[PDB]
Amino acid sequence: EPKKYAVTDDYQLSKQVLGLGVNGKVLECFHRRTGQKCALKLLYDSPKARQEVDHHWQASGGPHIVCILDVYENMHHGKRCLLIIMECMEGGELFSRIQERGAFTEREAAEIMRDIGTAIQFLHSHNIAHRDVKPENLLYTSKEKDAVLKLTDFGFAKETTPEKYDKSCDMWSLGVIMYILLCGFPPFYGFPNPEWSEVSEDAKQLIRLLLKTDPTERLTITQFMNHPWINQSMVVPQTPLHTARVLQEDKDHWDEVKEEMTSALATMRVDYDQ
Ligand SMILES: O=C1NCC2(CCNCC2)c2[nH]c(-c3ccnc(-c4ccc5c(c4)OCO5)n3)cc21
Repeated sequence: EPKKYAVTDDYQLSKQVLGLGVNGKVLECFHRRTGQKCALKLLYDSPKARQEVDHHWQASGGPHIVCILDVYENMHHGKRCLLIIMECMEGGELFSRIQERGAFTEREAAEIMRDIGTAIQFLHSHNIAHRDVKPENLLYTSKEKDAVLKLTDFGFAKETTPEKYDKSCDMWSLGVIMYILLCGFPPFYGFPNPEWSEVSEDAKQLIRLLLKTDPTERLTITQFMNHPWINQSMVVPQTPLHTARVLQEDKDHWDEVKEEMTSALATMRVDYDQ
């Protein structure tokens, strides 16, 4: 079902970029029939590019997953290309929105984790491990208060049809993202004062269960969603965290935390390590 006629018959392309994947640059575009601003990911054809589109297609109705609108197979400067047209996520990255504020609460963190959990729940019950869940891939649909948090970039995704191992990498990501959400800095562990002094014990113990060095002891997604901090997120205490202040104060090496997490996730994807 890829459209084989030229993308620019349906879309007006901008010379204006919204970032790079591992498979593809992301550009802004406008649907020619309607107003709509959308995002275009350019992949050069290849087995991987094909699996990326396949995996993202399957995931694209699910909760808190960036939706694809259309896929094109085109020639571009004489190379085959696949073009994934996605809804525009103009709210930008999760941890940038948290920065732009000056209170961020433990309850709001459990609501965000539950949303990402429901993405991972959808993917794993469909036997898809994402394997690159990290800040840059967690985007909001708009800058408004009712914006929806969604996961994107299925470039490293594997259809677990090892399986169990690949899913456990997503679960580690959830523990890393949660840790950062609760204090403003990553586990590269411990929970130091005063940033972790008021964090509830349920939160700490769920992170502990998620960052187990042994993958087989790590919580499953269904055990994550049934944990009281996630399952009873409405009633998590409304306590002010120091996350947004710390992110503002540490903004000058936010790029290093992202590089580190990218590197840890690449290392989890190797066939033989250590
Ligand atoms: O698969 C993707 N990989 C690359 C990135 C994430 C890592 N950082 C560079 C871009 C990415 N971004 C998107 C994407 C999809 C839809 N919308 C947007 C988007 C659109 C408008 C935006 C925006 C993000 O940030 C604020 O304005 N990005 C997909 C991908």
